Amino acid sequence: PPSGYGVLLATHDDDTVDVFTSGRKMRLTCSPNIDAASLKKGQTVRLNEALTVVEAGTFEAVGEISTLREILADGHRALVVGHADEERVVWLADPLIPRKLRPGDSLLVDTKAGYAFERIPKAEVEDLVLEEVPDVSYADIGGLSRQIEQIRDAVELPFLHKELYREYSLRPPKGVLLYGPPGCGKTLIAKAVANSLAKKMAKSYFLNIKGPELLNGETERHIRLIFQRAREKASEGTPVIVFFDEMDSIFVVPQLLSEIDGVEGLENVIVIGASNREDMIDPAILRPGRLDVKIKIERPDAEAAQDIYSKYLTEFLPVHADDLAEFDGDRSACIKAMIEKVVDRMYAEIDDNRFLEVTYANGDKEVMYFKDFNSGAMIQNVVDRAKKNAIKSVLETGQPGLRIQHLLDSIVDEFAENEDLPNTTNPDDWARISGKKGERIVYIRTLASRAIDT
Amino acid sequence: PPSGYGVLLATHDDDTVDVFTSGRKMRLTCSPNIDAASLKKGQTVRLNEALTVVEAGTFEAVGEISTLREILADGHRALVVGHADEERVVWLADPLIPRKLRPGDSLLVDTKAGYAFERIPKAEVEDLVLEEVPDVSYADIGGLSRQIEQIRDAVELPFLHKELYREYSLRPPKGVLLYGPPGCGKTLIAKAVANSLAKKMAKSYFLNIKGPELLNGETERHIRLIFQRAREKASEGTPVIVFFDEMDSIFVVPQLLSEIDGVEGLENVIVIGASNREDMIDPAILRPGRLDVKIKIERPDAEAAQDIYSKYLTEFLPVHADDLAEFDGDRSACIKAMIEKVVDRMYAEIDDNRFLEVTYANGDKEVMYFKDFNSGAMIQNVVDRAKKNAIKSVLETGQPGLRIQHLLDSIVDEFAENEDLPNTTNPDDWARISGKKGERIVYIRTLASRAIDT
Amino acid sequence: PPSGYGVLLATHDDDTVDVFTSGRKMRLTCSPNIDAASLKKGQTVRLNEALTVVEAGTFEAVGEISTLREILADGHRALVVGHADEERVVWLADPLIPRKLRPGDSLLVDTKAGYAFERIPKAEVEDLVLEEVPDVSYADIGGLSRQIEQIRDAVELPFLHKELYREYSLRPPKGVLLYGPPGCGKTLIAKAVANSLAKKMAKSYFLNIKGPELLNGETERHIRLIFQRAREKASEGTPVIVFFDEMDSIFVVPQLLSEIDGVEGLENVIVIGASNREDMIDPAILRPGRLDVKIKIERPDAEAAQDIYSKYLTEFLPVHADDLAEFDGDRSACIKAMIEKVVDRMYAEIDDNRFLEVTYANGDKEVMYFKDFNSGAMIQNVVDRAKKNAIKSVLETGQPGLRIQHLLDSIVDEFAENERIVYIRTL
Amino acid sequence: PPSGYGVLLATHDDDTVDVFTSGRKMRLTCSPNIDAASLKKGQTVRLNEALTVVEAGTFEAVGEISTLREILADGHRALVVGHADEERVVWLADPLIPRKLRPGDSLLVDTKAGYAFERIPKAEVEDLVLEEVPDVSYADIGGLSRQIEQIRDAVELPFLHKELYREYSLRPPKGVLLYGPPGCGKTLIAKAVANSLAKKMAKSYFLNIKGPELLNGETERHIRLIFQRAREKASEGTPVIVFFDEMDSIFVVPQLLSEIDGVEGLENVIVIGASNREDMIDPAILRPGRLDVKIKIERPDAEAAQDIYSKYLTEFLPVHADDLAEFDGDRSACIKAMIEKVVDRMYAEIDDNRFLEVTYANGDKEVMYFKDFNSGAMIQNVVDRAKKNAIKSVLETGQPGLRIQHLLDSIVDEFAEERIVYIRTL
Amino acid sequence: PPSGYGVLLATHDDDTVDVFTSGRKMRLTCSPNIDAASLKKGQTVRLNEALTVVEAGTFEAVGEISTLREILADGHRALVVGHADEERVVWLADPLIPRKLRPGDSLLVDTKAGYAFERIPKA
Amino acid sequence: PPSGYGVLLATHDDDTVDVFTSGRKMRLTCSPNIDAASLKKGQTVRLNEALTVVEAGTFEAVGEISTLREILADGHRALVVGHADEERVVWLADPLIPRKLRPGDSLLVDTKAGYAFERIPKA
Ligand SMILES: Nc1ncnc2c1ncn2[C@@H]1O[C@H](COP(=O)(O)OP(=O)(O)O)[C@@H](O)[C@H]1O
Ligand SMILES: [Mg+2]
Ligand SMILES: [Mg+2]
Ligand SMILES: [Mg+2]
Repeated sequence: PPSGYGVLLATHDDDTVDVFTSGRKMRLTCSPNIDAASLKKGQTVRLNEALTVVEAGTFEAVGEISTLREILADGHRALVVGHADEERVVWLADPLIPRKLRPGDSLLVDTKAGYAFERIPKAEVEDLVLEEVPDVSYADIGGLSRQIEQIRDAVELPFLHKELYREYSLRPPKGVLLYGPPGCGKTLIAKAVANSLAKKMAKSYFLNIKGPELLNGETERHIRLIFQRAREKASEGTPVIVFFDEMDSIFVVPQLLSEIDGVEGLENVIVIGASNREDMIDPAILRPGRLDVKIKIERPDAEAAQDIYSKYLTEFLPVHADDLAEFDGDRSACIKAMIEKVVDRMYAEIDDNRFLEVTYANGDKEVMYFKDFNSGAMIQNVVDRAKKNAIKSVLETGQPGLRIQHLLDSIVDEFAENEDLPNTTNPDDWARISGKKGERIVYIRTLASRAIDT
Repeated sequence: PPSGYGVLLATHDDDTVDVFTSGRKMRLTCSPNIDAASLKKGQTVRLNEALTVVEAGTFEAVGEISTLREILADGHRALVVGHADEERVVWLADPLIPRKLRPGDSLLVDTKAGYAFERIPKAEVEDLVLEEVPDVSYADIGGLSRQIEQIRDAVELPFLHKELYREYSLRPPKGVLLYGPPGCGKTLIAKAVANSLAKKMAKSYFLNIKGPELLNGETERHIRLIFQRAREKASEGTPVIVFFDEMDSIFVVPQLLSEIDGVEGLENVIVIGASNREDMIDPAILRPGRLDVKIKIERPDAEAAQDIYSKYLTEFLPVHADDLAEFDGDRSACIKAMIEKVVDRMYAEIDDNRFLEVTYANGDKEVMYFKDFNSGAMIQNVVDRAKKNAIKSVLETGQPGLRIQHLLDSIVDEFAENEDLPNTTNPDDWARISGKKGERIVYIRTLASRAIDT
Repeated sequence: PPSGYGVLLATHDDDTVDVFTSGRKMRLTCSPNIDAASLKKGQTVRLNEALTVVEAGTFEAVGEISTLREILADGHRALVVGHADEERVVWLADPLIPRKLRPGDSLLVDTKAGYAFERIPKAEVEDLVLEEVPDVSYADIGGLSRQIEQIRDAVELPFLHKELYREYSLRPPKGVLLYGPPGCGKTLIAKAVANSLAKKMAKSYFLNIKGPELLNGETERHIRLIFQRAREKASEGTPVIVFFDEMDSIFVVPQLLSEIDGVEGLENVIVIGASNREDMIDPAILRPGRLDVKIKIERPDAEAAQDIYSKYLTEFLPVHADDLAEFDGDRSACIKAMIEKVVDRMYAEIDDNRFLEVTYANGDKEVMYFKDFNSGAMIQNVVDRAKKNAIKSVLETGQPGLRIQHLLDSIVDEFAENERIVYIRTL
Repeated sequence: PPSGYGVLLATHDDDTVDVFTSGRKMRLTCSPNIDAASLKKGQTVRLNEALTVVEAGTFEAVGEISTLREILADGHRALVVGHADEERVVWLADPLIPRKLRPGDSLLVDTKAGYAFERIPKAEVEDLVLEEVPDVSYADIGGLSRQIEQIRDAVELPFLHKELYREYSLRPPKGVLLYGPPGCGKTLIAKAVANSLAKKMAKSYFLNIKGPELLNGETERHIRLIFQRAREKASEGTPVIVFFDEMDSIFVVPQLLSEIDGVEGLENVIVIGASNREDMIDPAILRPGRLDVKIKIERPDAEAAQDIYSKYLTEFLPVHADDLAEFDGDRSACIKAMIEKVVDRMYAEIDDNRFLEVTYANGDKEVMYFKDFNSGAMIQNVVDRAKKNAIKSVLETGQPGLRIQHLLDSIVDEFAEERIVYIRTL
Repeated sequence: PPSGYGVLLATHDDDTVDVFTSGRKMRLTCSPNIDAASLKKGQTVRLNEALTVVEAGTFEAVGEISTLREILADGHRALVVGHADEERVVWLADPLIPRKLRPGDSLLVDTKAGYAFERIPKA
Repeated sequence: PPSGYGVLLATHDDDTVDVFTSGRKMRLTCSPNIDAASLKKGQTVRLNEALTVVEAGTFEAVGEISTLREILADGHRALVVGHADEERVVWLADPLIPRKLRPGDSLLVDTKAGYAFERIPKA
């Protein structure tokens, strides 16, 4: 009735079994009751006090853990390492020779028995593969009609009209790379095309990635995971977009290059780029075939000014009754007039708006203005400061609403705030302003005035 | 009788029990007096010299203890990390399978048997970095009304008018960052505004953190516990304020952005920074949604120096009757004239007050007075030193009161000991001086004379 | 009967041998059935209840594994280092004493037995060199009539007619240099010739090397891997073709020169290199055996433009319903006539088509036109932008069929995206 | 008759107890003569080949030591932590359940049977905290008047005039740090200021400490004990001085910072630091609030060196008969003349006075003299060696006194005993 | 007559002795020749298959080396530390309980029986 | 024929040899043919079921290599440091007790038997 246990290590044609038990690898004459085939390399076996097996059973469920490094060329042996970087070679259990082995996983081993019994799974859930539901639509974007229609043609049409591309044998673009001065709104349309796709379903899926998010193991882990998740979410027949913001994190590139060249195995996914620096990106990405379509986003002009302001300056916000009486209580007409006035003033070439003095290679001097270095984020800050001044005035004085003078003060103030604040210069802006004359620059200063690093 | 002791692993239909005993596994037969199902999995049991179970008792209460990492799929196995990162998989205990299992706990185990027995409770002391009564008030800072109003706009206004922002659809900024040369008042403005808003409850918190102690239970876990405490205290509905003094500890920056974006949903939490250096801060922090307003604290000018002197030389200190007779019983005007005299000598552009000579790369030179290298801490260090000189004058003469000559000597002294101290300097000083002159600096000379590195 | 196992130490002439078992070393006799000399030093053996060796077996295949630090001068012992900085002197197995012993190997060791068993080597398996199949032959190559047959003579002919070259005793040009403006089919002709050789074994090793791939130790080990792989690939005698891309980044030079000189002596190796910037090409790479044929690829003329446009404008694409009546259902005639019209539009020397004005030292403002600055990539941009405009048109009107006016508008839209010369200014 | 040994585990009502023996746990019935109540959980017991408890015994006095981490709610188990952080849960011996068990204590435990056996007192002589009455006055210190006045202002003026500082709202400093070249009277200035403040009481303490003593039981315990003793000795209101000579050895630092920040509330405490390397000190210590006042003591100049030589040579100097005639035998002026001539000689820019050479990184070579490498300790050494060599000479000749060349010989031997690219001594 | 070895731990006046051998400490009878005073505390002793101490010799001279931490108040047991930071309380040899014992010394120890032998000199 | 192995530590005038075997230390009688004076110390020797020394074998050639720290003045004791900073005193070898050894050399020792065997040359 009492009985010990052992683990099989080898078998012979003579129906004799090698068993590890009592810390010793003995050879045993198996009982004729059981067969010679159901015995498994790594199978626990009962033993009698006469030291003879009477049963072949299950596999060990508890023991030392290790990480698999290599499967030996023979195929029956695995080279693994332990807790304190102790490394050993073991054999494999029959279940190991319910998923197949992937070198780099974890195994359950008994070092004294020298046998691995089970691939033990360790899983960590990553939030990067989690999709994102975009929030802002094209009604929140202004002064980008040409570029928004370009992105419409280059992104939403292939998903909506795959069959038209098929019958015309036109390969849809695979990589779109936006570029523009910082604060123009690249991210806005980049994450609003996903809303456009979601609304254009007569199930869109977006997955955002940030450079600082993937600038920290190392970063190359998540690229394969996100690409595979996109491949899975695309093979089901649904549109999907992977978005890479701030390509400046890239120049590692070659793995991404290989993956994007393999992306041609898929036909309903586009990687969308975005950057403030065209130069700093690795040009191999920009080579046609991987990232083909380029779209420039421009600093808003005078026309785009009132258009983008109207987006922030809705009729919802309170306005002082004097302004309403100025146009007989017509909110639309009065707000249109005031936004026209403020965009004219901010785009006017008054002495306050004087920003930059250029020192060309031939010494040509021009007094530039903030109206030439404007951006969307500047408009956001301006309207925010206008609202803050208006609410302070309402609190202190009592009358509610908004007035033009608030914006007039905010616009003249905010230039000083952003003067010391960074992103006030860009090499592309210098190149664009110098293209008219064709002369380099070595001296830059503002016009309150501060120097610039050139 | 001489009886052994083992631990049960699992039962069997044949009324046979697997038991770990003598350091190895065996299979035995229980007594007919006991029921096999009555045995509990992973329970101690006694034996007889005939190797037969007679009865079983409670679970072993001592032995090894490991750290719970995860619970396996079927629930009868757990994966636990050892003392020296010695990971092993073990079975569970029947009482362990109300007070359920939670990953991250500890388990009483025996390595050889591989059977957990208990989950001991452990306690951790709270970090005690909590609210402090804000001692400094607005009336204790001089010559910063611009920054006073800026911080009040950014922090004080929102909670007083929570619904007013929703009236104008203004998203309140959360990250308010301070900076400026050392010894200017940044550490005090945060406490002052906390005191103001607390007094504005006619029921508010504050969480000071300094740079050193977060270089010293793990730093990431420390920040995590600070942030969860802040969020759960803000959940009460009252406004709360967080304050990372000396963000030069932050550049493991990554996690911090994650918690800031998490608390972005919260409506009553603020992140407030402080630093003498803007460069060493991680630029990823300086983006909208994260730290928004880059309020700059500047070395006080002549008027602000007069104010901050007036914040110390109050009319409630012993004033010498000699100068008092010059003003006929009015201590206020006497100490006022004291203040103008001392500030005039302090900011005087005389040869004594020459501090630095700035030699630029072009070769030009610029003599610098202490007025441009002043600070807010030096005013403390000179007023208190003058008071100490008054004490020693009283000791050596017996005449009480304070005289102008004390501060007159104190100014030249404070310049004397700090002649070897570049603590008044900051990279922004060189940058702004080069911008003002238009030439990059190459050499530094003070007027003893020293050449601090360029 | 039940029995254990032991590990041999060293034999003795008295029908006995030292053997380690049960955690200690004994001296045991062996059965007369076996010969002690036949037993290998370190061969695992079986025992008995009487504690006597019965027969041999196989060497233990599992245990600890250690980095062989060095081999002792005795020729049968060696010092190895364990995982925990432990250093042990151990014996050596008979198979270990023909892949010789070198420092840094990984050896199988049992600490109790103190015996090395087997040198498990690391498997440095990499795919920095791979075989890739061609995509399209010259059948889709447009406007390169005279640029393909000489390539066929250069590389395709020598393998098929080796006897003629043996009679001539003439070495085929192992390298042909390709250069010109970007987007002129430099890779396309290489792919075409690779496909043609892949259709002429009625068995083709093609290797592609990229400049970024070279930029991936330093470049020496990489390029050595590619060149040696080419060596064993050409060893079999199967025709081998190698390609190199945009060598402007290259020319280190001497190591590449030595490698290509070494591979020059090989018989059936052919390598073709192409690069855009001919001017910055080092003449040293042009030495005999290397690339000696320099073929200039230039911007297409009217007929080459016709051919290349017809290559992408196959009759399998829809044609405007209204314009079908003009050609009476002849879709091919409509397509070719419209291609003629569009090619004339690009090649029209009108104010619209002006590209660049350059003032030389002689005061001439030579007006450049897109007909002088056309390329295959530019043509592809033309055709696919026109096709996208046609898709938008049919979407907004519901009438299928590619219309010429869409191509005409594409022509104007597409051109806003891309004596010694002294002044340059685009028009 | 031979008998083994085991460890008791628990007790049972049926004349049976569990025993750990030979590495395994068993259940055994004790001999009837012994009583179960007598046996204590964890008491070593005597076994036999019959496997029966025959009589009780002592408790184990060997094994491993593990630091207690927590005491469980069961009142019989304490989660202990091993040598290399191998925590275990063990029973507690009855003598451990008078003195009480506390977190952080050291216990004697056996990993084999998991039973704690006793606590271990980890103590020391604790004589480092023994305050020393100062024995050096300001008169023994010379050439440091600039430092004398300011250290006087820093230290005793707040103590003697706490109220006077009070009506001026001036918060007195807490930390005073001293720094300079080695052997510059730092310990002397500390002892002297202690003596001065001791005289100005009409029960102070000078807890003089040395650095390398702290590296030796654990440093944290010493730095805590000294400061609790300072707190209890300052609770009376008498002035207390806490002095850490050679502070450079430290940089634990965070414990010291937290402790001084906590204890600054007490108004009659002053900390004094001395070191040879300002840079090697952790910056947080020098932050205002902790170390308010900083003082530099530099190498003496010619006047200060003359003062020091006057300190070591009073009017009681035995002089040679040769020197008696020239100065009319007036020692009060003869010693002054000798000091003047020696300070003129040693400070002279002789090639024999070269000590170090400096090669600036901009191609400039400059040589340093003896004067920039003169310290009070070096003056002490040269004066003492001149005196002993004068004694040797007058014993080997017969005519007693002191001669000028003796110290000139003493000068050379003791002295013999932009960026910079290369340095050399000469 | 084969014979093993053991190490003394404590003595008893009942003609019996406490000796650690074969990885276990046990009480054994004593041969008539030896005496409690004759046997030396913490000394190697010859054993027998009959499990009885017969001959006590000189102290064994090789083993581990542990740097002494401190000497506990009782004076019979001292705290020493090991190479891997382990610390153990061990009994002292009679020569260690003349050249005095001070903290900071290296002692020859046999941690199996927790007995220190002598203060090894260092160069 | 089935015979064991042991290592010879010390000799006795009583014509009995100290030997370590089976994870312990015992002293045993030798075969009458061999003589203790002829029996040089240190050589591993063959045993029997009767636990009697039968023949004097050769030296050890496989063990643990460790850098010597110091040779003690008495000459038969050597302090040596192992892999994990462990420091222990061991005996010496017949060749070691004529080639010249230096501190810091690599000596082949076996920890339990505490006997050094030979200095392995370095590269
Ligand atoms: N004869 C041709 N027929 C079709 N397409 C061509 C032809 N010549 C050039 N092209 C186009 O120009 C591009 C040439 O690419 P490649 O051969 O790699 O040279 P490059 O690197 O200079 O662009 C291809 O994308 C192809 O579409
Ligand atoms: Mg953006
Ligand atoms: Mg501050
Ligand atoms: Mg090409």
